[PDB]
Amino acid sequence: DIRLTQSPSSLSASVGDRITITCRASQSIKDYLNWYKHRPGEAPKLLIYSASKLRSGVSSRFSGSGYGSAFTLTISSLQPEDFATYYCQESYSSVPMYIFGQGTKVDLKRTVAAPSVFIFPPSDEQLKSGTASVVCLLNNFYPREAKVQWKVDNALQSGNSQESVTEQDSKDSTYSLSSTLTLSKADYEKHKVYACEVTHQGLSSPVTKSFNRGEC
Amino acid sequence: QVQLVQSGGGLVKPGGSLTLSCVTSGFTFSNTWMSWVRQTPGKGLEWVARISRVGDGPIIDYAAPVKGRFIISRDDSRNTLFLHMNNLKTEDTAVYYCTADEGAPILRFFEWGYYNYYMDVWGKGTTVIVSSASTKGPSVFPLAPSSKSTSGGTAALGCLVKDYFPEPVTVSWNSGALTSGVHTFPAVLQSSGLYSLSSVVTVPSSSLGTQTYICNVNHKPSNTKVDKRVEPKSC
Amino acid sequence: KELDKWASLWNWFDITNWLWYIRKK
Repeated sequence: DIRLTQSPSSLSASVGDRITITCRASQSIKDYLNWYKHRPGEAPKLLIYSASKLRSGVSSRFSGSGYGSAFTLTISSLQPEDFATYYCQESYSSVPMYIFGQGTKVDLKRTVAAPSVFIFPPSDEQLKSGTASVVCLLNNFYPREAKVQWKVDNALQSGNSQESVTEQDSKDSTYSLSSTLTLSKADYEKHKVYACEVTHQGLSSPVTKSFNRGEC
Repeated sequence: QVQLVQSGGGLVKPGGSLTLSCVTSGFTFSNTWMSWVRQTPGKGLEWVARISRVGDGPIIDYAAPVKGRFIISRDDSRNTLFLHMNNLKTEDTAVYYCTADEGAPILRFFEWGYYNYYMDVWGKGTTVIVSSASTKGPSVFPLAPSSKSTSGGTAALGCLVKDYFPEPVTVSWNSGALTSGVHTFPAVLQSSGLYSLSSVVTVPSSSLGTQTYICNVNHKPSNTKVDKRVEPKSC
Repeated sequence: KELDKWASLWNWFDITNWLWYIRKK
């Protein structure tokens, strides 16, 4: 049982900045660590291997250091070409596990923007089909992290909805999120209030948008 | 110049089998260790298996969740790495990466014999989707604007493209004339094995009642094409 | 072409196994 925890899981920065991703390990692994970069539209790329050895072809801006259970990855002068996710990987386990960290998303820094929360009830077209989907929209917010909870007559819904998040907008550099709660027509008809509770750094307190089925 | 051409990824039903292939070039394939790595969209990276040179045994190692179902093999005469996937399960849905590996020998005396194993070159990846569904066109439902989707002088509306298979699907608004403020979200694969996505657009609330709003959906795999008008609703 | 029948390859795994054979002497 050898685990790897990266810190931060996601932090912002601007072009020409110095960032330090940290990879904490549950056990001492000496220098059996490697760093990778992955952009969603291309293949992953090796950056640092064996703790602090730069792979040939990677620019000198990337640097790695550490020995034992903690390590680091520094990127002096942040370039726009490297806004992506970074993973650390260990190879110390006698059992070939090759554990990867959870990842660290490097984001374009921006002023805090709270999400505009919207909710849409199901349509009669879908109800005639026997299903009911409620969608909650969080529009143009920053930073990425945002939590959505569904409540039907104050009952928290767990495992019957799904989210989808957009890539950082090229113009305003914000995010948007869509979440869909799907119920059967029968289950939808035997409840009244449907609510979407949103928490986000830009919200002083949680925001809840809801509607009454009988009135909408 | 090194490249890793991947193929063999696509759709498959639970319990089915599939074989991925990775044709290499630009380096001595027969002298290089190879591995498979997979990524489920929304999660991180997970090493799958590795295979060494044929002369080394070969030495083969599998990750726990795939041991007994996946088989890694290689054909030196054709520079091809293989991954035979059997008894596939919904948890196997992921992007699968081909990798050429290297080992950094440890030069410390008491560590002579040990090495640091890393993935030197990655392929572009191949998608494997495990679903029971067959080709099915979407149902396009309206996300009607109302007071519960308005913030001051800005209203939100959209279309819900639900229960279609497989990817992809295209969405536009007013035949491509409406592009500012649109947000087409990545589709989600539901527990039913069917996809669903959302497309929204924020407009000035004063434009409601005057401007017509239509979402143009096209799902070529099923030859289904729909234009859906969305109108205000009281809420 | 392979003019030498006895032509074979050598990689990092040969190094590691050799350094191990030496530690055990």
